[PDB]
Amino acid sequence: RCYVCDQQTNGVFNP
Amino acid sequence: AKHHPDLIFCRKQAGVAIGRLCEKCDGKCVICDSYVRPCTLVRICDECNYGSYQGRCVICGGPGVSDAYYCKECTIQEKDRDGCPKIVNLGSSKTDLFYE
Amino acid sequence: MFLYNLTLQRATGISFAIHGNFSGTKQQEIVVSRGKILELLRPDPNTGKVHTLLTVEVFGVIRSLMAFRLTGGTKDYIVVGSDSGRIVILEYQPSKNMFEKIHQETFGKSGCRRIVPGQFLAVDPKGRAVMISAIEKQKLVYILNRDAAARLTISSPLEAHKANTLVYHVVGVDVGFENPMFACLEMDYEEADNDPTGEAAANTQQTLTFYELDLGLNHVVRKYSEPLEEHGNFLITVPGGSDGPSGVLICSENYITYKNFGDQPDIRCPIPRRRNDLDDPERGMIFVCSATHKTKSMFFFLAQTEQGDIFKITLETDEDMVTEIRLKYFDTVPVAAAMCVLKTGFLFVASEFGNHYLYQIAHLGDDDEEPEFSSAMPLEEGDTFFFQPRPLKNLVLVDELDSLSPILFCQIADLANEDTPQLYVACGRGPRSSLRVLRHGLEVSEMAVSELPGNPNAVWTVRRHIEDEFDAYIIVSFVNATLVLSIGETVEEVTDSGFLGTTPTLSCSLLGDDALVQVYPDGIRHIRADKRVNEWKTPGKKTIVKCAVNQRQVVIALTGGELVYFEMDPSGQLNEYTERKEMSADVVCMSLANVPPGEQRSRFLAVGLVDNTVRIISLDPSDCLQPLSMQALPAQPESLCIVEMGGFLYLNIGLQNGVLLRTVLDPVTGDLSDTRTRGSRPVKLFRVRMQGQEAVLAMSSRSWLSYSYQSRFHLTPLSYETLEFASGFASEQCPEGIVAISTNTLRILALEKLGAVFNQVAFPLQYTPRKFVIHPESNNLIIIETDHNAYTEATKAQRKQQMAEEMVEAAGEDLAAEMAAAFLNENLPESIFGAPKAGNGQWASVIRVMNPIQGNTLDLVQLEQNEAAFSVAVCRFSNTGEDWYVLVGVAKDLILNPRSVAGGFVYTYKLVNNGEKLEFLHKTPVEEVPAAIAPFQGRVLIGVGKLLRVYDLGKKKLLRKCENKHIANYISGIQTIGHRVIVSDVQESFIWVRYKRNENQLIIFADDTYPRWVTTASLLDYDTVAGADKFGNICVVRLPPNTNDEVDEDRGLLNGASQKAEVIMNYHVGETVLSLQKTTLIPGGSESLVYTTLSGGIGILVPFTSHEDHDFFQHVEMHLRSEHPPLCGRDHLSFRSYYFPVKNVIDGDLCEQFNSMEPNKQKNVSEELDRTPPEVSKKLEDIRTRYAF
RNA sequence: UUAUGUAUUUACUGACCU
Ligand SMILES: [Zn+2]
Ligand SMILES: [Zn+2]
Ligand SMILES: [Zn+2]
Repeated sequence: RCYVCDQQTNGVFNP
Repeated sequence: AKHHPDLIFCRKQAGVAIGRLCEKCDGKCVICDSYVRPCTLVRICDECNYGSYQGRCVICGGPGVSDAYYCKECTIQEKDRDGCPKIVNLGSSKTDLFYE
Repeated sequence: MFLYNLTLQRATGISFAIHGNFSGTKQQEIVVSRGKILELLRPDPNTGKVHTLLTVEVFGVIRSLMAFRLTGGTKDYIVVGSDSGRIVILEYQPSKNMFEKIHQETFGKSGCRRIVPGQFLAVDPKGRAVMISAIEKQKLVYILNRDAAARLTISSPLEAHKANTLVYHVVGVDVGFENPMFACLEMDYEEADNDPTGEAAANTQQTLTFYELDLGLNHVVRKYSEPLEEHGNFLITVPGGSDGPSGVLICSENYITYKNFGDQPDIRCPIPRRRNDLDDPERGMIFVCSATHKTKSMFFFLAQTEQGDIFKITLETDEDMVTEIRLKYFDTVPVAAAMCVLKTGFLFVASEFGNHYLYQIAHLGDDDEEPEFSSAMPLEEGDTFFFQPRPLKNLVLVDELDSLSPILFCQIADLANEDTPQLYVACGRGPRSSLRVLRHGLEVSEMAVSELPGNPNAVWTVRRHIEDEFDAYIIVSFVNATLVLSIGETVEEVTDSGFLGTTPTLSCSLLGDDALVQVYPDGIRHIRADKRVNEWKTPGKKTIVKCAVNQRQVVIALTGGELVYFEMDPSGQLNEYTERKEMSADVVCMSLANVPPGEQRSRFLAVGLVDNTVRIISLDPSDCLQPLSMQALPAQPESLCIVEMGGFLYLNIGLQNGVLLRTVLDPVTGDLSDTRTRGSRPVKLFRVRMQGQEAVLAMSSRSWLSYSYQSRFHLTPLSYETLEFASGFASEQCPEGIVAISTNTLRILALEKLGAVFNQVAFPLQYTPRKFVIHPESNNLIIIETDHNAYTEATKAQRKQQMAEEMVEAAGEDLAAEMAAAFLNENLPESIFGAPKAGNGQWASVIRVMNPIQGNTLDLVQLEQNEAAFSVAVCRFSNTGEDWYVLVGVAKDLILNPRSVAGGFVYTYKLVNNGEKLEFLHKTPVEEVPAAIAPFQGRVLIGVGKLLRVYDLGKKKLLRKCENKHIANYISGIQTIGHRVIVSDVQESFIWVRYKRNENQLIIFADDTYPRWVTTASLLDYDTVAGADKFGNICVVRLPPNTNDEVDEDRGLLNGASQKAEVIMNYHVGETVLSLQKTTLIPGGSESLVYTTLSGGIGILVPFTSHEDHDFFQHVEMHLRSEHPPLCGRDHLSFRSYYFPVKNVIDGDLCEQFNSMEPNKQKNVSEELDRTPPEVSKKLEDIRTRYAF
């Protein structure tokens, strides 16, 4: 999960 | 109503005619007779909606303004699935007060 | 404590079935009611199968259902009358694929009452009025019209009240643009209840009554009222006006009668019984179905007696008046609730128990050979017109639609050593009964076999052109063999074909028109008719890794990475791009997919890397070899796939353990990775084509097909083994399919039943199977079969021999003893022609030991004539050693109404050797039917019925050791956790009983306050008991935290025990739950209570983990009761609180209709939830993913 | 000491009412 608010990235990562 | 115990309802088969309430009684439920949580429209029979009696108040018999409703507490008790709730007789109130 | 209902395989038994042009086209559709479910079925005429188009849960009981056509109309509206006090008229919108509720009118209080209408529903055949009527006192007529927007309108309900009046049926009398009339079989009973002499209620015959609606005077009047010299049960409309002699046929016991008022004399035709069928001591014969048909020349009726003998009733009238009616034995099918004969010549029968069928009508009319008789021929001495039953002549079976109703007993067991468990089900009533084994997979049926030696790695499927179906070749390689087999007959190893290149091959495809690309060590082939190969693939050295092909465009790699395209010319041969990236190595997989348009590149690249990463790159010539959006994966992908499945490009990676499903769109890539799991061997994802579209067969320890069936993404497994590879297939040997082997053989497969969830496999039985047990050593099923009104076959043989005796005795001088012998040796299949019915109080019963693998009768033990089994247990006693025993509770001369048993027995059997046979041991008597046997502490416990007795083996008979007599009305269930006994009364509830070791006592120490009518039960904790009842509910009774067991033994508390147990859920299901079992349906999942109802349905009750899940789904369904009301008007909170108020159960079948609203409603609910509708659908299918299927 | 029948105030109820 993320660093800012521990949101589920769910594998999704984009520019 | 619940307040005047001698008022009798019409209780015939509910048609397609939507009930109406006067300006003095807007927001009143018809059976439990309160103000909150209106959930179900009023359908009144064809004899109690004929000609001169169209758009007339369910309770007062005054000129109707808004549509009538049952509470949620009348709905979930299924007090809307009995007859039409058109109060028929005018008895012992707003008659002697007219004579006073 | 806090549970959640889900239906897995929803109900399949059909109560009502109607047909008509519901779509609005020329073709017709069936609308059936599964009781609580309302479904639309299309009888696909060219292929003959039956496809479901829609299935909604109305959350009521559809008490009656009938379609009507508006006057001068195309579409038929469905009309539903239910337990709500509501008539509701539905229209099937084909565009949005849902039932639009047209109107909904309230007329009385709800629930299946006696006074308010809803039970019987008749409609005028022209489509101008509709009458909805109760079983007593009151009827209603609505007047339907259409107003200027071509829109349906409903008047106020006309009233047809008649006090003290039963109604057996009601029907629409056809009068062609006249005042509509309705006919009904009434009965007035006030003098039947005023006279205590009893005979006044014995001569109180029915009345056919006609209600005529004066459209000019806007009220309903009793027009005609004529009595009946027998009791009719239901009526049939006769078409009239210009088409026929307008009236009503009246079906009755042993008669059919045309009555029509005014001038027609009453025409009687006695119903043809069979020749000498052995089911009648004294029993009459009624009809059960009508099935009118209007073939645009004449009209006929496919009536049906209660055995299944369809009759072709035709009215042949010389005047405008009727003259005489006549009928003949049309055919025989299993007994149906409803029939819908279809224009285009189909006949749909909905068997109320077992499977439904669709027949093609082969010889309609059938006016050629058969001995038909009539009404007005002077035949006397009773019926006197018989018929010999025969197999099919007029119908041919086309489709067998499947059903589990009635699920009588069920087990979750893993007897076949598979990973996932299995559902062992008892099913069916009568000779059509079956044990049915259900798995989670799909119907993987093999049509052809080959035996490919070595150890092949992979297979590919390729055609001549894009336009054919024969699929001219099929290539199979491991390291060095190409073996590109001919696909058709004589499939065997190939020489150098018209498409073959070299031996060590690694891929193939059709690139051009007939131009193939096949890839190997010196990879590039390009072969259409000439082997026009151009095999470069040498950047100095590297020549083998990672093919990834499409139909127009290629991307292949070498050791390295992002590399060559190697396209072609649209008028000519191959070429390349010399723009490379060369990508420090990191490659395990690549995959792509190509679009049906595209005069351009027209695809997207996805590559999977050795490092914990994948990568999507758009390789359009502007922005080529430039990465577009990034990744995340835990371990290694080993597989990739891109697919489109709807009518968003669904990126399916797979890693070596789990699989995903993204939602990559074409310019922008919002991925949204759906997750699921697959030993855990690395998965392999292979795009195949089913039903008209394509899907991914992702393969692992077991295979998994991930197909989008009406946009639902069924990720269902396969029933076969592991197969290690897959590819598509097409041939005329089998039209589509999957050739899918990397291990030592070769299989051509077909995935036939593709919509459903479970794999039915049936093992046929003789009678109604009550319950069965499981021999845990050397897993075998031990079934008791029992049927009231049925002969055991010793009496069948004796009755047949007796029939032969009186047929050769009744004046045989003049002769034919051929008739008796031919009668004796021609045995009709009772599953086909219906079992004979042995009067009353007779009871056939057998005991069957059966393999649950092959389903063969490993042992069969009949019983005597009235001695009926009711309870069975296998056990192992303590005083004797290891050896098994079988206890069978039997009753004798039971007669079941009014209930008068003649005392029962308990047979004891030994079950030698491995369990394959069953030796008699002894026969103990007992004075009331022992309906419950339960092993406990090396002994058994027998509920005699009000009497609970411990027992133990003796060599002469069973020996009691204790007894209790304070347990109430009648025992029906005994279950034990060890040191405690749960005694299920048949009327009150669960009664906790303690058994002592020092003494032998049976002390009642807790009961429940509610009367419940418990049918079955199951233990969940040491305290809690979940049970279910006859009416439909499910209760869970948890003992209070104190309830000390130590009670040694006069007042009770409320005429009962003292520690009153208490209830921690009540929930209504609408069907009688007959089997509750605590289990875990998927390994890696969790425990969930599994109920299998009586109407075929199968559901689960699932606990919630935390209060955030409970509170979330509670607010979800609390919003859905508002935004998405049920179809009948039946209020969902007051359907689930039907008998007892609901408690701590969230109806997830309302919740899983969040995925069925229009996205305006979905956005309203989701922002009212402060989530998004894909987030809610993820959160909502997580629970079904976790606990179940 | 429960209790009646009445003459009879005082309190209290019904979102009672122009
Ligand atoms: Zn109210
Ligand atoms: Zn009225
Ligand atoms: Zn008013």
